[PDB]
Amino acid sequence: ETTVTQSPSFLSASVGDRVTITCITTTDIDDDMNWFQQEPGKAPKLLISEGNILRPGVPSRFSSSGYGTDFTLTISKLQPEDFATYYCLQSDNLPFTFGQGTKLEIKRTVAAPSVFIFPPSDEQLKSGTASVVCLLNNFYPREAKVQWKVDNALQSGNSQESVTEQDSKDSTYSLSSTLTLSKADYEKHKVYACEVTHQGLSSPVTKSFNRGE
Amino acid sequence: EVQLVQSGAEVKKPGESLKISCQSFGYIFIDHTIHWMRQMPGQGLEWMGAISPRHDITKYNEMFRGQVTISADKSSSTAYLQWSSLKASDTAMYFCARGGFYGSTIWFDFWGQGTMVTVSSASTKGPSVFPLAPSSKSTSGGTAALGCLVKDYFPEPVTVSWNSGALTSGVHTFPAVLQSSGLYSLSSVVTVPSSSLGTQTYICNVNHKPSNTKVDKRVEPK
Ligand SMILES: CCCCCCCCCCCCC/C=C/[C@@H](O)[C@@H](N)COP(=O)(O)O
Ligand SMILES: [Ca+2]
Ligand SMILES: [Ca+2]
Ligand SMILES: [Mg+2]
Ligand SMILES: [Mg+2]
Ligand SMILES: [Mg+2]
Ligand SMILES: [Mg+2]
Repeated sequence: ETTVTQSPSFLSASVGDRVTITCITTTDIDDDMNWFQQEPGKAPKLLISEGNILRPGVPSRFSSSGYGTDFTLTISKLQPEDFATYYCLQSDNLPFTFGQGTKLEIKRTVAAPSVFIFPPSDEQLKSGTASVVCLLNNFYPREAKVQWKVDNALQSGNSQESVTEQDSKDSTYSLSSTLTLSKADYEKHKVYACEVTHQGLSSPVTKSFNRGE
Repeated sequence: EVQLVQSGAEVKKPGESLKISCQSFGYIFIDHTIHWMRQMPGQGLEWMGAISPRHDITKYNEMFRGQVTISADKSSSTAYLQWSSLKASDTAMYFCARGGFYGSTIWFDFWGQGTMVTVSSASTKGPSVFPLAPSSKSTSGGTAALGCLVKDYFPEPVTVSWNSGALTSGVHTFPAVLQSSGLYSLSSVVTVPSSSLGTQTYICNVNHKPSNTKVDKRVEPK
């Protein structure tokens, strides 16, 4: 198959900026490059078809170029609705093959997270399991390191994280990290700590509690 | 105008068979081809194959040939994608899209809305809802955080509101994680004035329609 290499995979830009994304193919596909936009939970939308043809109703801030093996898409004057994932597609030969995608994120100022820790509830403890939750609220950029420590022992492979989509109003992210232990393990330890490293913090922030207290 | 309408979400066990569908409206079905795309969770798009209903001709991506069958019914303008034996790794969103023939220059101009397929050994199970109670360890400035842990349910989705939809500001409902059980689990949190806390009642309303589980959980300080 023709391999399609799309770059960059991720790009931050401000509303109003202009950006250019590229796709390179392993075979000469003439002008058969196509561009799609996809928002989370939705089907892709065709923007531009073979021969750099903008589809009817697509804003003229989207344009493309390229012939052979090297292709680009430029979006000018980025609008908030433009911040989505873009995919290129070669339609020269079977099988149809897509680039791996470019996710465009809204750039904003650095914001440190507010950090909160939640001990397991007594109701959950009754059932034989303990979940400890650490919340990082309303931060930017998305990169954040969360470390769990139980009586100073670093927990590895013991936790799962989830991150929200960028907030439509303030362009921040929030993240939860859940540490899961047996009731038995939970009750043989005292200090539960969540340590957060983020570029908006001059040094790491630790939130902790002692079991019981 | 042109609409491609796909069938509803599917939840299946490994080894089971499945046929999903895509029905076309607003154009002549036999004038185009219908193509099937896979999008695995968090991944990009893969072209699986296509059918010309006019000519009863199918084309498959080599990586999918022998795993799936694409077919069409001209009478109802419907295209189908089917597996005879599903695997966990078939868990993905599936899209149909319209195209042309050899020589055509426009591809996937209209898409269905697409169909989620989950394949798991797990069985239907309602969640337990636990409070994430506000305290000092969860009071930043004059801001407190509280929430609900919605643990151990299958399949997706669950919905969460706060105070029957009256509380929307500062709410974050997280995407669920799939546990090694798995059983999914998610948390929903809200930040509120610490002076709340206190005097305002906070209730998370949890709905898991697959198990018909509905829970209203009051979340109280300390
Ligand atoms: C009747 C059989 C139908 C079978 C199912 C349909 C599958 C569609 C197959 C076409 C896939 C090859 C992609 C080629 C597309 C060309 O038409 C354009 N790039 C134009 O060709 P150019 O100008 O670049 O040479
Ligand atoms: Ca061409
Ligand atoms: Ca070509
Ligand atoms: Mg930039
Ligand atoms: Mg510029
Ligand atoms: Mg904005
Ligand atoms: Mg331990």
